[PDB]
Amino acid sequence: FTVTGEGLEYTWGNHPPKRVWAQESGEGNPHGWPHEVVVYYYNRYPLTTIIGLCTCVAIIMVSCVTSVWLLCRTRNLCITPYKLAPNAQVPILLALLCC
Amino acid sequence: YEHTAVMPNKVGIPYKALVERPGYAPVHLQIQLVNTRIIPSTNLEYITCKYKTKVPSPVVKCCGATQCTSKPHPDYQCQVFSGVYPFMYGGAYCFCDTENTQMSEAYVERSEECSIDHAKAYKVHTGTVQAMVNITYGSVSWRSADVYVNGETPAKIGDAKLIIGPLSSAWSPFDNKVVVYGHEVYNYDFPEYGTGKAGSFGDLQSRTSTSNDLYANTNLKLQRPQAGIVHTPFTQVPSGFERWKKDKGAPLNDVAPFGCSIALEPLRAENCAVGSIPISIDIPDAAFTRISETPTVSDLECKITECTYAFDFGGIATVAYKSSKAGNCPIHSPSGVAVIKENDVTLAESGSFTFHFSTANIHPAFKLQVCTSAVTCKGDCKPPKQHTESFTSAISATAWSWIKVLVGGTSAFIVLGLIATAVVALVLFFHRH
Repeated sequence: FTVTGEGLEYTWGNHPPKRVWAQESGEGNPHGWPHEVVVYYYNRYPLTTIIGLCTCVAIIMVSCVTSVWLLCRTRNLCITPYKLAPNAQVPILLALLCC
Repeated sequence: YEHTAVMPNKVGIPYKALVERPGYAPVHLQIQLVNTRIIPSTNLEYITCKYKTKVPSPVVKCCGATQCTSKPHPDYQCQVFSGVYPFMYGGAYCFCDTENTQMSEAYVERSEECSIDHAKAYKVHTGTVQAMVNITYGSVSWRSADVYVNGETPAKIGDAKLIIGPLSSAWSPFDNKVVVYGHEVYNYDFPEYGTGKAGSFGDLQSRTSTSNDLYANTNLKLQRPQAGIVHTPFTQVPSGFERWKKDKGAPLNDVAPFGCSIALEPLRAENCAVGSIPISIDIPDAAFTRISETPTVSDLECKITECTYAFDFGGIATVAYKSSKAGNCPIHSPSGVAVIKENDVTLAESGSFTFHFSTANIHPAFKLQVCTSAVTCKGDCKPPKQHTESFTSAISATAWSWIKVLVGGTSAFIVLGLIATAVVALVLFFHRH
């Protein structure tokens, strides 16, 4: 059996009931490698770690991908200027090339 | 002087707090619950226990019959019996012909364990709550004190005008209809008091032991005496409540959550430590002193030696300091994060010494007070390996505040540049004309 440090009742036979906190079980290193700290933020709590992990990975991925789309938006917007050049005339020394 | 507070329900754990005043030297306390006593306004309703069944002398003649009456007993029966023809040893069969005379009059009554042992069937009403504490304040030692929950109770011990709560939480696991044998005790959904439950549980359907009102039915039915045998063959119900006394279950005390128990006579629930208590206590303002006469603080610094997050105050740290002059001065923990073993220490000249404390933290960065001078000792990283901790979120570590700001700043900055881009382009397009 297992329990929190909350103790728990028990008595088989004329044995009086006793109740003992369950602890001395950390089971995790707060800081190792990032993979180590990952196993930690997996184990430092059994489950609250896990729910935090799933929700956090979800939200960070969605934030990053939103940033990515906004990046692409801005990039094509930056593309839009040079459509002057379709005139096929003098160059204005930018990153893209037509020497 | 009176100071009040709201203390959380801490049945076992103590509670110190330094109390100060401008121009006055401070003083600590130490409150510690001793009992919690939850007394409903209950009562018993009726009792039940094993029955008994006796038989008077069944009538007999040579011929003819006597008559069966309403011999007043619970479930009592009687019936004539004709042509009985029963013999007696070395007799003459008690007749010369058809006897016809046998009433088999019956009787039901109560057992004798009833005296020693019977049901205890109760209606349990609102009632009260109270509790015992121990105060070891200031200069005061163990002063264990008991009082009722009500937020009114004016109680003075020494100089402590106690006013208690009442408790935030407002419930104990009880029930109006709860019964009990022996030490055990059971919520009987309802003891069917007036209603004879076929004797299935209301085997003794009576208000009291001495209340000889048996509104119960053993369903006593007689059978015909026969075979020349003088007897009263019959049937009735087995002691049903006893039949359950085979099917007894888990007493509520054994099921009571919050690892707490019950008292027999008042149904005093015993120390289910839940809630907070707005207490109010007067203190001796004479027990105060001045503030200027005191050996003064100076040269503040504390060394965070080490703590490992464990139950016991498993962390030691020291101070390095120089005093105005030697003496003593309290060290209160306004932030009880690292739950200090200490609450008041002597302050010798250059009081540069240590203390002990537990926090659940992997590491804090916090501080607390000493000698009316709050000093900062952040709290180093803590190893892992009954009682509380700090435990809320103070277990913060380096990588946490590192990566959180990492990701937040990265996302913010990139999206900011992204939004900038648009108007950055548009401005010169406007400039075109």
